[PDB]
Amino acid sequence: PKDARHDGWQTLKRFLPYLWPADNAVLRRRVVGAILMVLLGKATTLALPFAYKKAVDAMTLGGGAQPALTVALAFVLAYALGRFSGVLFDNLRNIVFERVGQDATRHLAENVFARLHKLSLRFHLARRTGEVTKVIERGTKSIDTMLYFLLFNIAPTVIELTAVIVIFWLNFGLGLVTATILAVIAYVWTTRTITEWRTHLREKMNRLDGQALARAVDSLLNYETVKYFGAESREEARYASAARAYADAAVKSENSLGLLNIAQALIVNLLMAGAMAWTVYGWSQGKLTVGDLVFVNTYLTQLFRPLDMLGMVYRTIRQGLIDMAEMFRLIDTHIEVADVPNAPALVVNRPSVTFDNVVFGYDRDREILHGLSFEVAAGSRVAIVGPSGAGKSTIARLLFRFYDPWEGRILIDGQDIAHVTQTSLRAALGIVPQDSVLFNDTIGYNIAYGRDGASRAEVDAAAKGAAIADFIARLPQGYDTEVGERGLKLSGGEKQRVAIARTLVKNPPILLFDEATSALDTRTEQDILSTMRAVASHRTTISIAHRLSTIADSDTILVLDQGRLAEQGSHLDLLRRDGLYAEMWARQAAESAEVSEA
Amino acid sequence: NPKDARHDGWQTLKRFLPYLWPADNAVLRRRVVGAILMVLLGKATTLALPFAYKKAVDAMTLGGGAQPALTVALAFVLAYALGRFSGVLFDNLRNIVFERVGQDATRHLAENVFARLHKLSLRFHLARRTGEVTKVIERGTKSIDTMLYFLLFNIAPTVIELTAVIVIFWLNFGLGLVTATILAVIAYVWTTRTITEWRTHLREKMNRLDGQALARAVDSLLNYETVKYFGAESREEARYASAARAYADAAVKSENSLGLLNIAQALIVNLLMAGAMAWTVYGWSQGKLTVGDLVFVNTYLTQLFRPLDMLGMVYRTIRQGLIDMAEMFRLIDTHIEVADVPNAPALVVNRPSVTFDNVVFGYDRDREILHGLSFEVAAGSRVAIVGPSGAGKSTIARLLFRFYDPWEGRILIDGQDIAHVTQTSLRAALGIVPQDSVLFNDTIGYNIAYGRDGASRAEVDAAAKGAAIADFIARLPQGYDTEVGERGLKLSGGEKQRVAIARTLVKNPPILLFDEATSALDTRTEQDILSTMRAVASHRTTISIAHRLSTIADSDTILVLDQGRLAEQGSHLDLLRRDGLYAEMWARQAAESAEVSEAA
Ligand SMILES: CCCCCCCCCCCC[N+](C)(C)[O-]
Ligand SMILES: CCCCCCCCCCCC[N+](C)(C)[O-]
Ligand SMILES: CCCCCCCCCCCC[N+](C)(C)[O-]
Ligand SMILES: CCCCCCCCCCCC[N+](C)(C)[O-]
Repeated sequence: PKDARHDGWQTLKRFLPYLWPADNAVLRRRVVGAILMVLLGKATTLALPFAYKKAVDAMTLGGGAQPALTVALAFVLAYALGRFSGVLFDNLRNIVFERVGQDATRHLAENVFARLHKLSLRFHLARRTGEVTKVIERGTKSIDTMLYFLLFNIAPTVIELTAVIVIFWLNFGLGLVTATILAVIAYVWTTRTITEWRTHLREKMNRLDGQALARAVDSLLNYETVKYFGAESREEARYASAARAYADAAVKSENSLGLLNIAQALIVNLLMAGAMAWTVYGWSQGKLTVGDLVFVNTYLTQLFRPLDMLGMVYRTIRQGLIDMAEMFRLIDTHIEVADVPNAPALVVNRPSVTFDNVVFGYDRDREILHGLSFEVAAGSRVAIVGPSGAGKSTIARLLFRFYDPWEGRILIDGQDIAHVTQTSLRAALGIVPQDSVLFNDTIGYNIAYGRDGASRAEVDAAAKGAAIADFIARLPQGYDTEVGERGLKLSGGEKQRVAIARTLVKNPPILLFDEATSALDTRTEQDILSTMRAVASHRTTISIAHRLSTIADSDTILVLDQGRLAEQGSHLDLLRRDGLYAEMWARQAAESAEVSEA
Repeated sequence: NPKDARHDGWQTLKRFLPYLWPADNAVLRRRVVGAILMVLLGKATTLALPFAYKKAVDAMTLGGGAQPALTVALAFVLAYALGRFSGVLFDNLRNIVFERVGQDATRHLAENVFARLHKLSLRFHLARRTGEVTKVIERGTKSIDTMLYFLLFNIAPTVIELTAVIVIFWLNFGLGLVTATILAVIAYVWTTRTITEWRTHLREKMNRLDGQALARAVDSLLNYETVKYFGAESREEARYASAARAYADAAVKSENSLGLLNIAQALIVNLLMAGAMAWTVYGWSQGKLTVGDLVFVNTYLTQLFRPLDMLGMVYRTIRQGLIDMAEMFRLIDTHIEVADVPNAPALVVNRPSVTFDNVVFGYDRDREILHGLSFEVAAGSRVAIVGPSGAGKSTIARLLFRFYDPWEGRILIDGQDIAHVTQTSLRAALGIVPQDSVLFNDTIGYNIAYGRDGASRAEVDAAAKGAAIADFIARLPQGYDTEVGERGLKLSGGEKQRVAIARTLVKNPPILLFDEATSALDTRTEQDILSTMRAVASHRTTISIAHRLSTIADSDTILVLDQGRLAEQGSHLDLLRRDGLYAEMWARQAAESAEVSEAA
C-alpha cells in the first residue's frame, strides 16, 4: 500500500479508487463507456488512413479511367466520415468522463477537508485568505489539468503508438518500426530535458512578475504617503526597473519555448523524411503501393500530433502529481488528539471542573504548567488570574482538549475528558474568547451557529440575553444583515455580544470567559461585564482575566504562579493575605492612577 | 483625433499601435519588420510544401516525364520534409524576434497607466484590498498578452493563408472549390462564434461557483478554533460539499459544451473535406487533374483549418483582451483634477509663513465645509488648530498638500499661492505626521530613508535617533534591514508614528504638520511621543491639528474653528479667559477625562 517507492505511480494508484468508487455504480458505467469511446476513437483514427491509401491505390491501379472513380469516391468519403467520427468519439469520451473526473476530485477534496478538521490546532490554521486561496486555486487547476492530460492525452497516445508499432511491423520494415521507435525516444527525451530547463526559467519569470506587481500595488495603496513625500517619480522608476527585470525573464522563457519547438520539429521531420524516402524506395521496387506513402505520412502525423503538446503536458503532469502527493500526505498525517476506542459520551449532571496535577506545554522543550491542581465547584463563579509566567492562557485550550496534558488529567463531573468523546466534551463547554470571529454570513447565521438546529426564536432569545437585540432590530435587514466582509463591520463590543449570544444558543453547563474583555475599551468593558454576570447565572463560570478589578466580585479566585496554584480565595481574603494577588492588585491600581495623572 | 471615434476593438488596437511601432526605439521597429518577414517566409514555405508533396506523387504515377522517377520522388519527399521543418523554424524565429517588442509595448502601456494613477485625484480613494487588486491585474496581464499573441500570430497569418489558398484554388481548380471553402470558413466562423458566446457565459457561472466553494472552505479552515468550539465540523463539511457539488455541476455543463463546439467544427470541416476530395478525384477522372492534386488539396485544407481549431478560445481571449485594454486607455484618458499651471514656478520658501485667504472648500459640490476660512500662521511659530465636529479642520492638511483645490479663496506659503507653483516644490516644503501612518512593504530602514530620495545611512541614523526609535531598531535582529508592514514585523502605533517622525526628520521641511498625530495612541504613548514631537518642532513652523486640547495647550497660539470659519484666536490662557468656545471645549474634555478616571 503506502509501503512503496513514493513516486507518481503510488500517488496515482492511491487516486484510482476515486475513479472506480465501488460505491457508485453509475460512475463505474461511465468509466467503462469512456474507455469504449477511447477504443472506438483509436480504431477509427487508425482505420481512416487505410481509407486514404485505397483511394490513392485505386487511382494508381490504375490502367486509365476505370471503375476506379467509384472506388476512389467511396474511399475518400469513408476517410472524411472517419475523420468526423473519431472527433465525435473523442468528444463523447470527454463528455462521458467529465462527471467521473469532477466527482472523484470532489471526493478527494472533501476527504482532505474532513481530515484538516480532525488534525491538530498546532498546525497554525491562521493565515491569509488571499494566499491560501491562490494556493488552493493553483493546486486545483494543477490536479485537474494533470488528470485530463494523463487520461486523455498520454494513455490514448500509448495505445496509438503501440498500434502503429504492430501495424508498421506487419506491413513494412522493420527498419520503419525501429526508425519510428527511435524517433519517439529521442523526441521524448529531448522534450523532457529542455522542459526541465524551461520550467526553471518559468519559475524565475513568475517570481519577477510577482515582484513588479507587488511594487505597483504597494505604491498605489500608499498613494497618500507617496504624495506626502512627492515621490511619484521615485515610485515610477522603482516600478519600471522591476518591470524590466520581469520583461527580460519573460523574453528568455518564451525564447526557450522556440528552442523546444524547433528541436521537436527536427526530430519529427528527420523521421518523416526517412520514412517517406524509404517508402518511395520500396515502391520503386514494386514492394509497396503509392498509397503506402500517404499511409505512412498520415500515420506519422497523427502519431505526433498529441506529442506536439508534450513539454507542457510533462510540466503539468509533474506538478499535479506533486500537488496530489501533498494532498495525500495531509490525509496521512496523524492526529494528535483522539477519542479512545469505544469512548463513552460525557454526561454532565454536576458541572464541576477539576485540574489534577496537570503538567503541560505546547512544545516539549518549554513546560508551562508544572503540576497544576484546582477544584471548581459546580455553579460557582470563579476567576483564574496570575502574572506573566502563570500559564493561565493554557486553561481554555486544555479544557476543550485542543491538547492533552503531558502528565495529569482534567475532569468534568467525575470524568477524565481524555477518555470521553471529543464531541460530548465540547458539547458541555461555552467559551467567549478574546477576539471572537464572525463568519462571512448573516448575524443570524453567526448566532445560530451555537447549536446545529437553532430556530429563530432561539436566536432571538439569545440575542436578548446578550443584549445585542436592539442593535439588530435597528438594522434594516435585522438578523439577515450580512456581517464579516464584504459585510457590515461590527464594533468590538458588538462582536463580543454576538459571541455571548452564540454561547447562549448553545446553552452549556460550563462557561469560560477567556480574556473576554481584554480588547475592549473601558466603557465597553464595564457595559459587557453586567451582561456577562447575568449570562453566568446558572452555569459554572471560569473567567480568565488580566485586569483584576474586572473579576473582584467572583465567588473565588485562583491565583497561578509558575504553572502552579499559588493562592486561592475571595477578593477580600486575598487582599488580607498580603500575598501575590494583593501585590498585583496594588500594582494595577497604581498604574490606573498613573494613566489618570496624565 | 483618434479618440474621436466609435469605442470598439479597432480603436483600442489603433491606440496600441504606437507602442508596437514606437518611432522612439528603432531597434524594436527593425524587430517588427523582421518578424513580419518571418511571417511571410513561413507562409511561403507552408504553401510551397504541399506542392512538393503533389509533385512526389505525380512522379510516381506519371513517371513518363519525371525520371528516374525514384530520384524525382525522393527529391520531392525530402523537399516536403525540409519544408515542414522550415515553416516551424520561421514561426518560432518570428516569436523570438517579436517577443521583446511585445514585452516592451505592454510594459510601456503599464508604466503610462501607473504614472496616471499617481496623477489622479485622491477621491478615487485608492486604498482597498491587495489580494483582489493583484489577482485582477494578474488576470488582466495574462488577458492582454494572450490577445496580442493570438491577434498577431494566429488571426493575421490565417488571413494571409486564407487569401493565398483562395487565389491558388482559384488559379488551379474550381472555382466551385473556391466558393466551397469560403462558404465553409464562413459557416465555421459563424458557428464557432455563436457557440462561444454561450460557452463563455457557462464558463462565468462555473467560475463564480468555484470561488464560492473555495471561500466556504477557506473561511472554515481559517476558523478551525470556532468550528471546534461549537462542534460544527460535520456542518462545515456539508456546507463545503453543497457548494462543491454546485461547482461540479456547472463544470460538467461547461466542459460538455466544449464537446458540442468541437463536434460542430468537425462536421463543417469534414463535409468540406468530403466534397473537395470527391471533386478532385472526379477531376482526375477527366484527365484534368493529377493524383498528386488529391494529396495537394487535402494538405491545403488541413493546413488551413489547423489554426481555426483554436478559434473559440482565441475568440474568447481576444475579446477579453480588448476589453481589458480599453479599460487601460480609459484610465489614461481620465482628466487630472489637480495640475500644475503651465510653466509653473517653484515655490520659494525664505520665511515659512502660512496664509489661508478666504478659503471656500468641500470634498463634494453639494456639501461645503469651509465657508470662507481665513488665518495667518507666523513663520517659526507653533500653532494649533482645534474645533468641534463641523469646524472643518480635517481638511487643512489635505488643502496644504494640495490634494484638492479651494473652490474659492487661496492658500499661500511665504506669500505665494500654492495653486500656482509646482506641486513637487510645494510638497517639498511640508512635513506631515498623520493619524495613521502607513509603512511600505519593505525594511524599516527603507521606510525611514523614504523622507528624502538620496538619503544616506547616516541621515537615517540621525533621524531614527531624533525620533527616539534608534534603540528599538538596534534591538531588532536584522536592524535597519528588518522587513516591516504587511508581510513583515508588526509595529505598535507609537512605533509607526516614530518612524513617521523619522521620515520627516530625513526630509527636514521648513513647515511641519501634526495631523491628529497622537489621536490613535493610548495615553502613555501619547505623552511619550509628545516630547519627541516638541523637540522636532524646534525651529520650524509647526501646525498641530488636534482633537484633545490638553495635547496642544502650550502652543504659541491656538486657532479655534467653528462651522468652517475662524471663531477664536489666542493663547490657551487668553482663550480660557474669554469663556468662549475653546473654554467650553476645554471644560468638557476635562470633565470627560475625570469621568474616565472615576472608573478605577
Ligand atoms: C476539484 C479538485 C479538488 C482537489 C483538491 C485540490 C487542492 C489543491 C491544493 C494543492 C497544493 C499542494 N501544494 C502545497 C504542493 O501546493
Ligand atoms: C485597477 C486598474 C489596474 C491598473 C494597474 C496598472 C499598473 C501596472 C501594473 C502592471 C503589472 C504588469 N506585470 C503584471 C506584468 O507586472
Ligand atoms: C500585459 C500587461 C498590460 C498591463 C496589464 C494591466 C491589467 C489590466 C486589468 C484590467 C481589468 C479591468 N476590467 C476588468 C474592468 O476590465
Ligand atoms: C495547506 C493547503 C491544503 C488545503 C486543501 C483544502 C481543500 C479544500 C477544497 C477546495 C477546493 C476548491 N474547488 C475544488 C471548489 O475549487
